[PDB]
Amino acid sequence: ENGYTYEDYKNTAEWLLSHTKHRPQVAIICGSGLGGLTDKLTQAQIFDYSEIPNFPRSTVPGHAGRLVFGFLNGRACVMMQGRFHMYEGYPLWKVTFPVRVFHLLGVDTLVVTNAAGGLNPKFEVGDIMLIRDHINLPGFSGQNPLRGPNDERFGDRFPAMSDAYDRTMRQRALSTWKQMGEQRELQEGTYVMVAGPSFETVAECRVLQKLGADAVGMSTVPEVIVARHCGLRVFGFSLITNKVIMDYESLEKANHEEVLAAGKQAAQKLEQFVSILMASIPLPDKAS
Amino acid sequence: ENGYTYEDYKNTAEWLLSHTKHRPQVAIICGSGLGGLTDKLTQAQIFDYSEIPNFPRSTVPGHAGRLVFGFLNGRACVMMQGRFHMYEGYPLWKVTFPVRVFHLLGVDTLVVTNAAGGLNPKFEVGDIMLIRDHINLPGFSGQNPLRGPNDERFGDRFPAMSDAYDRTMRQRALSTWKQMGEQRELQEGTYVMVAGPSFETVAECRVLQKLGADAVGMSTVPEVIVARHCGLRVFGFSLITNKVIMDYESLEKANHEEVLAAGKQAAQKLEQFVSILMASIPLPDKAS
Amino acid sequence: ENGYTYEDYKNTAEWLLSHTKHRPQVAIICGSGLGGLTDKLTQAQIFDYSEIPNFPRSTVPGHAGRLVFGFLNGRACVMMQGRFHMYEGYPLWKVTFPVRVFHLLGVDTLVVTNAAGGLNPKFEVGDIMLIRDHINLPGFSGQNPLRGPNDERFGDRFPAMSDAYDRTMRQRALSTWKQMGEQRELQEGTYVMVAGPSFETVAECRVLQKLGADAVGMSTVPEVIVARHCGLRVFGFSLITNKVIMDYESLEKANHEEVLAAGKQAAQKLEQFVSILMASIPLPDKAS
Ligand SMILES: O=c1[nH]c(S)nc2ccccc12
Ligand SMILES: O=c1[nH]c(S)nc2ccccc12
Ligand SMILES: O=c1[nH]c(S)nc2ccccc12
Repeated sequence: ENGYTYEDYKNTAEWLLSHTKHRPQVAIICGSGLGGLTDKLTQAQIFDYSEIPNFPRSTVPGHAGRLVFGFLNGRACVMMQGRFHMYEGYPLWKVTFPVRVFHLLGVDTLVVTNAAGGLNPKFEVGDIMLIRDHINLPGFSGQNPLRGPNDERFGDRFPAMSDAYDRTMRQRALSTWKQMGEQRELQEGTYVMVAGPSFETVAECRVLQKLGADAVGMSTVPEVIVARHCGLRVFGFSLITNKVIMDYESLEKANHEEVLAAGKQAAQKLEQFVSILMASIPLPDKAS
Repeated sequence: ENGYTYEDYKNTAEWLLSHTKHRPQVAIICGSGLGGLTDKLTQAQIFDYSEIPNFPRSTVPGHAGRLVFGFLNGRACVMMQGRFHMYEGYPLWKVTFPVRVFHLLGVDTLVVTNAAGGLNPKFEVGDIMLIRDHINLPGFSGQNPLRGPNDERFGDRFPAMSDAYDRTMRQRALSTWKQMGEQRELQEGTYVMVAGPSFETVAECRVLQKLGADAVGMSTVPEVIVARHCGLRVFGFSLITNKVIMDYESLEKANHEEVLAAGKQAAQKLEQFVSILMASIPLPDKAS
Repeated sequence: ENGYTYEDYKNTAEWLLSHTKHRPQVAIICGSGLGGLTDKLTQAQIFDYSEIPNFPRSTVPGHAGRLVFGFLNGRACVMMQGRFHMYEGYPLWKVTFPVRVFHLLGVDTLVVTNAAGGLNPKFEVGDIMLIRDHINLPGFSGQNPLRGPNDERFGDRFPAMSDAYDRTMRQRALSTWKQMGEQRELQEGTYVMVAGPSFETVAECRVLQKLGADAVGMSTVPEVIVARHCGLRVFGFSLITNKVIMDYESLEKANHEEVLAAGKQAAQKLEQFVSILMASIPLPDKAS
């Protein structure tokens, strides 16, 4: 919703339609250190958010800040390099905003990736984690990317989220992760979106655990509301870039932008995984 | 508080005093599918929120959006058909706003009803649930209908809420529910206000349970702050319109606007119950 | 962040530098009933927030609302009598605002005190509680005193908070509390910041307990983000002004502004403790 009207969104989609060859079927929104995946694109047309009629511009490089329309491995993708976070200041209905254009672009599946701090002890930096559910810690509070009036043009007043994350694709994903036989396990997990940008304290971590969450992070669960709200099929992963300290002790263990190949090998691990998974995305037309 | 001054509230009360025969003693605010209760009114004078000097207008029918002043079964009621939710966009101090007029109207008791998703497993669609306590999930965050400066004219800076929901009336209520010997049990329960409008995911439901809540819903706990803050006697019920899925499995069970007589029989069940309860509301004057 | 630019902060620091003899090393921000500690100051220069270029002014006495620059027991202090709360209406980046001036003033340690409702049953009104960690219940939601863009001039985009509260000083503190051999124990504890001003209901209290918190209160955990974000050394205490009712029963037990010497003896207890602790604050220069 707010700040944007439906025309804004059309205008934005329209400009993008009438400015690119591409009709993307799949949107991907990359988390930090996963932008690299925009390389896998072919016949990339890049846009600076900038140029796009309503798109939030980022907050300064920025140049981690682009929309690249692509072919990833089958599918007509549009990818977002440099997602918006509420910790940066927009509100949700600027985070969730590409998502609503993506739809209008005719996108029907959204994949989201992100980096999260693993809370689940069975979890190791480098791990990918396939999002099964989420906890919307800002949602509970007001902060849900649908707050204000509802545009029946996009969705229902009270979309369900019990099924945000596709059984089918989590199925397919989990298959695939084995089909290529791997490294460690493809984890699966509730991701807690915590806003807002200090990292947690121990007591806080402890809470997110007892609350039940496996990966804590800070994007997703707004793209996902606006996505499921729209009807997109959603799935995604968190790269565990950190084992979240659960526990009292000294100068210790964190974070994402400071591991060797446990940033950039894991990043590519997820990136290829994602690229492969394109193959499981149901082609659109009904299409068998 | 915000956006409204005390004069606004007087002006609104004043206009309503000087525009209606009625001096209501009791305000009732109905939840979805309980507006029907405004039928039980007699010598109904209806107002569109619309006409009333400051009242938030709703967000579009709207025509589920009225203030009907009534006699319910003893008492001089003013009832609200179409409560405001923060998921729609106002802030609390527009939800909580009728409540502060109601006081100024000389109302001294507020009854609130709503539809909530039952979290407590011992709970069944159709169930009424008498609110014993609440958890103010947006309150913890900022979002409390008293945030900003306090008008000692209405209440204290730091009202207590441990006693939001009258022992007396929960007593009386619970009596009465037996006095007419019933169907199922009159349940009792913490209602968690969760903002913000997608329904929860499973993980989320799980959290509200371990958090201790029985009914999850999305109004009340702002009317109740502003009410107790004002001194009104508050009590209320949730119609369980849903057994909240606690648990992983397929295309399943939800929601309120889609049960047969487990919408409209339960609605009337609560509505009569409410009408009867008028009888337990202490008449005002000290009055024995 | 928001609403303020970096110049504002300099201007404010600059005006205060160029308007006072003092260069404070330590900032102290007092909680209710601990303002008295500004008496221990010597060569007090008082400022009304008022006079200070950007400082939020309070919301009305107000006259519990001053910045007194002092010498407490060694150290060059600047103290804040009448902290801002978000329940009053500013946003965090007006609570957290003195803190950022304090830095710019060259302050490098911040001590925060407050009154909290004890949740931990092993806890008794009068108790001081040394803050070991916090739970940032509004932080999880959006409400973190760093939300919006980050000024690398003050800190990192993603400051850690696992170490908000100094091991060293909690060490020193805990030493000292024994060194003067005492009354009861110096407690230690997670403080939950809950926003937002009604007191909790029982169900709510129950939640903050299972969430793990010992003292619930309503300031600190924003000064602390902006402080650690800045690099200040932070530590502090909560005066337990209340044993938070955990439990269902009648007209019972609360609150802070209504105990005899379990307001004002405890206040002085904490105040001296604080004054003594000045002695443990590492002098600044590297300084051995
Ligand atoms: O290690 C982390 N803790 C938290 S709260 N959020 C994160 C987001 C991305 C990477 C790591 C983290
Ligand atoms: O079934 C429900 N889940 C949630 S979160 N809120 C509700 C509000 C009204 C009716 C049902 C529900
Ligand atoms: O007794 C209290 N409960 C809560 S929620 N907050 C407080 C803050 C200061 C003093 C007491 C309290």
